[PDB]
Amino acid sequence: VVEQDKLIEIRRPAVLDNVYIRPALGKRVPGKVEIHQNGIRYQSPLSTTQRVDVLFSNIRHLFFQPCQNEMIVIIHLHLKDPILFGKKKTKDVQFYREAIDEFEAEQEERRRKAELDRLFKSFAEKIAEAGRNEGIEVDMPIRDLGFNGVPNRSNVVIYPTTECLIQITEPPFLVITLEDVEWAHLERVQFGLKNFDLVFVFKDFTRPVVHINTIPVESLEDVKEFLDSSDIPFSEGPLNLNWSVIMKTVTANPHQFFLDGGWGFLQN
Ligand SMILES: [Ca+2]
Repeated sequence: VVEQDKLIEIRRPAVLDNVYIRPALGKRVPGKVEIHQNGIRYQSPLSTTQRVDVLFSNIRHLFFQPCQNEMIVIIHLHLKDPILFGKKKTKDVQFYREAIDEFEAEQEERRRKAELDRLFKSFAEKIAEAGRNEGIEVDMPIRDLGFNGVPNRSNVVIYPTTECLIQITEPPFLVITLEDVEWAHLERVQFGLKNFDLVFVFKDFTRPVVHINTIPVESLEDVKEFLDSSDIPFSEGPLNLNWSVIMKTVTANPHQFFLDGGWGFLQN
């Protein structure tokens, strides 16, 4: 673990109350995030041992995700370097809250959503403002550019952001920083396809590739437009390739790999 400076305490700190943390520490408990001098602190009055400090200097990305009718509002921190987290470690920490006469009932559901969205949005801007000489901006998922896919087991929506491609609605969290990407390869694209798979190769060849599987064919051209828009070069093929073999070969002699034309072998 990379060493982190002590949090410097701040008058009363800006606060977001009644908030849960993911990944979860003991039992899941409601908590409280406070903005301080050089970072933020999470803690709960119901688990009085717990404390999670994150410095502005260790925040690579800050995301605000309003209720996209998954009945959850999220503020997400993608960290530069992982930090100790109970007896484990994490590179992502997020704070969330879930939603908990028909005319007036819907009035109230609407009010509750707007309330949570306002509280979380406001706090997110306060974090960016307080950590602004570290250059922090609030980034947000782009709803109309989202597409379905399976990066783990369950079908989830993956959203492009200004700098990233994320899935933070449910664990395991995915935050791909686009500038880290070397190449993308589209698998099982063939006449009559129902869905296809997307593979990300990173500029660091020791980093494992990321599979986003089972993307509906309705989203095939949209993903390509996304890749082009992100200046990520790509290829496509009918087969699922063995990336263990490929990345093993590449990491052994990357200089010869690029003298041989690099990822062009994926392009016929
Ligand atoms: Ca409703």
